[PDB]
Amino acid sequence: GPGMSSLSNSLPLMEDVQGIRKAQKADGTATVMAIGTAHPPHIFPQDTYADVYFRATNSEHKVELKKKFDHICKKTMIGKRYFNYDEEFLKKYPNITSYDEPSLNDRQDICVPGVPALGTEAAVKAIEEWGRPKSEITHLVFCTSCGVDMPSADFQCAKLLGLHANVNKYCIYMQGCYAGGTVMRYAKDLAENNRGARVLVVCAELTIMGLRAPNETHLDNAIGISLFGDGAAALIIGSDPIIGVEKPMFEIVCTKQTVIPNTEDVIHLHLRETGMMFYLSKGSPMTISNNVEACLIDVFKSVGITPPEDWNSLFWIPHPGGRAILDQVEAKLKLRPEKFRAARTVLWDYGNMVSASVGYILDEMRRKSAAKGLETYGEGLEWGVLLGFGPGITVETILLHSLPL
Amino acid sequence: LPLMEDVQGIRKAQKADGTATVMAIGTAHPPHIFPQDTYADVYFRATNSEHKVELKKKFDHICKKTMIGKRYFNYDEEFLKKYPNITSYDEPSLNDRQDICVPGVPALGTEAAVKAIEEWGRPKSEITHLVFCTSCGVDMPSADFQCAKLLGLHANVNKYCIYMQGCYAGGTVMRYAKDLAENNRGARVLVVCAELTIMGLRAPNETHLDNAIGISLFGDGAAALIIGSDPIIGVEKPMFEIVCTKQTVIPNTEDVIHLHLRETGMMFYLSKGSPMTISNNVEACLIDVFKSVGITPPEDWNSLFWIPHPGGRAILDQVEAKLKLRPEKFRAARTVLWDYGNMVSASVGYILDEMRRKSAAKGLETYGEGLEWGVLLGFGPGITVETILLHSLPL
Ligand SMILES: CC(C)(COP(=O)(O)OP(=O)(O)OC[C@H]1O[C@@H](n2cnc3c(N)ncnc32)[C@H](O)[C@@H]1OP(=O)(O)O)[C@@H](O)C(=O)NCCC(=O)NCCS
Ligand SMILES: CC(C)(COP(=O)(O)OP(=O)(O)OC[C@H]1O[C@@H](n2cnc3c(N)ncnc32)[C@H](O)[C@@H]1OP(=O)(O)O)[C@@H](O)C(=O)NCCC(=O)NCCS
Repeated sequence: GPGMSSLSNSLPLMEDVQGIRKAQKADGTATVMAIGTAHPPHIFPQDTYADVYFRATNSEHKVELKKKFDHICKKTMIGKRYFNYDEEFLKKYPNITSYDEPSLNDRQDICVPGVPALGTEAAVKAIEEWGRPKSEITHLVFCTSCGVDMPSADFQCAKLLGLHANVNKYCIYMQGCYAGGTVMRYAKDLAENNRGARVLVVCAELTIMGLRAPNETHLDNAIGISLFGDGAAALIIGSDPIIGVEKPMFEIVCTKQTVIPNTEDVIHLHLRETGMMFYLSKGSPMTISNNVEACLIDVFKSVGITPPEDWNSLFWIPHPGGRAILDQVEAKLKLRPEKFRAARTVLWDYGNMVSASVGYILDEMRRKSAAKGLETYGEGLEWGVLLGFGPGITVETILLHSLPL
Repeated sequence: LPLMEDVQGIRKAQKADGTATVMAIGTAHPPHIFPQDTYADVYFRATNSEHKVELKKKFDHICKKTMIGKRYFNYDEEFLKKYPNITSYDEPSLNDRQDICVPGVPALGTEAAVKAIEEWGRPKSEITHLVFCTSCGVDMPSADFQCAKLLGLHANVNKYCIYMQGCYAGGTVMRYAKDLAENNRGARVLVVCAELTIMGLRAPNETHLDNAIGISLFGDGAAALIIGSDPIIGVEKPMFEIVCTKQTVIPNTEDVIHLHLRETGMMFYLSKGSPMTISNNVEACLIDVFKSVGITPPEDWNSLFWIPHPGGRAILDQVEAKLKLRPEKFRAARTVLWDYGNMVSASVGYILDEMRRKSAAKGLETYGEGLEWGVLLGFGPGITVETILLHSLPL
């Protein structure tokens, strides 16, 4: 345990700066001890998505574009997605279902209170699994690329959960698809540098912020709409787990963010009067794959560990940005076909939930490992990596150590 | 691959020993000077609201009460003529504001960063973390990415983008920097706070008088700091140790200060009771930050040095009165409010810079006005208070 009340960890009686620092910092590695997930109620099957999307956006007359989009939908390897809207809800907003009519205000009115609400649902489940009082949460890391406001989404989530007035909040806005890795990076330093600290990480996304009508000259926008789904993932992270009360699963050993040079125009999103405008180059799977190995070598060398000769020796939580990203990263690292199974299962059942996807995969991995009676939460293996990929191109590389079952 | 018993050894080697310390401060502002005495004339002319005589009389009075002498902006009257939508009240303007703020904020921030890194004296290759802060403009990839790119930092610098945290954000960056520097051996954190207020500029309205109050206060500016634990003797210049950092939300006060990003840009809302909410709850935040580190709060608040966010003259007046402080205690804050206005997240950095510069010039015992302990305070939307406990070092 943290030993907050122990003599060895007590604060100095005199105003000793270094003595305060020694008492204030935690001892061990930041550890994931609970994972909760949530999604909105409306089920959108991928086999009928081309029909639903083209009908809802008054685009069924674009016959050749529909056939092209139906092909893309089959190639996504997504079976279903969840949204906070149905066809009836979209009829109230003809501006959102158009291509470029003014729509930010309406999207903000939905996303500003909606994202913290969805995130709170995942947080309640994470707090329940953890089992300790919500008043003992000292840090809140909220993450979303859907909606911005002052006071921010972290404030709203804290209010809905009824967290202490003195909770240290962090609002990670618009960090896209790498954000699920960014939250682990934040949580690591926050938990490790503060004795007794328990960090609640919340990643929540409502993709209606980027929904619009398909366009022939902006084909990449429709491709993004075939991938993005709504969802929320929440995690409780803390150093020095209390034996018999908390359940330590994954230790966050090293966390580094890397930018791939000369690739700013590969994945970029802009918040305009028409909402979030998405742009994607055909070169994203190959750009990520050609640079992922260098990111892994960096994360291992930064902690003095010799990079494994075989990448199959590790467990993996890669962000399912697209099926081709998963396929090409797998091929470059010479990984066996089942190494990314947890990621492919989540992509199938939930789609690309932006920052929430990796939390869902980490949940799937630990649940399947326990269900099969494996040795550790990380597929029976000791070391692994969580990867976030997004705008920049930016790669978040999170080195994890799994504890035994 | 190492064993289960080796994970703690990795953690021991990875963490820093001492307290996060401010070792360099750099500041920057755009070139266009707008004196406060003539602001009523300039603002009402640029927004074509010269027919609203009764509202101009009220605005001129507010400008005289602000205790701001001048402000700096990235625009002049000629620049504003190219954007009639920004100078109106509710015409669509977000796209144009984003086109200015998205590349402009990291550009201004980089200018301040260059000055901070130059003072620090070590190679830019030694910067391991970047904390960028702004309430003006949002984009993917974010302002942190753009700043790192402009400075030409390493590809693997850990970046933190603090978007839309308002006037308390200058305190938030110190809170972030503390944990980043202290939990990582050899880590050097570059903190950058930059704001371009054109994101909230609009025409005055009688039904929205609180927006006019905001336009009389906000000015453009940037502040940058280098923060790190375990200062290198003879190379680095350690100034302020970040001992304790706490964020507090004052309950039932969400409607006091709130801003919304709409199709018309940033819409500002302010209740007339903001100085009261801040002043009546500030002492409790101070007792809390001292108790958190086991230090008995001083019986006299004049025993500490102060870096309060100059949200407005009345906020400074009421906090001064509640803490029973002598007029010279907020000297650094009042000089910055006068010379630069309210630069949002950048203001506290400017005050900390002014404090250490004047302390060095007067030959005082420490960088914190010759005193040992002090507090940096951020106040903003929520109402949220960022309380940063600092221990200053000798010259
Ligand atoms: C979208 C995806 C699932 C389609 O699978 P696929 O195996 O590449 O399918 P196909 O090769 O049959 O191609 C489908 C059509 O889309 C095109 N396409 C794919 N990505 C495209 C993009 N970003 N922009 C424009 N066209 C694109 C191909 O050019 C092709 O059509 P064409 O023959 O008319 O030239 C796959 O490309 C992918 O996973 N991309 C990564 C997506 C991503 O980047 N996600 C993260 C961004 S936040
Ligand atoms: C704006 C300020 C400098 C004016 O100084 P002041 O000493 O209070 O001036 P006065 O009392 O003479 O008042 C000026 C007029 O503005 C009014 N006023 C002040 N703040 C107001 C607000 N937020 N909304 C509407 N009216 C406001 C008074 O009601 C008064 O007019 P009245 O006679 O019609 O009733 C001062 O109120 C202040 O510093 N407020 C805090 C500013 C702030 O909130 N900053 C944070 C922005 S996030």
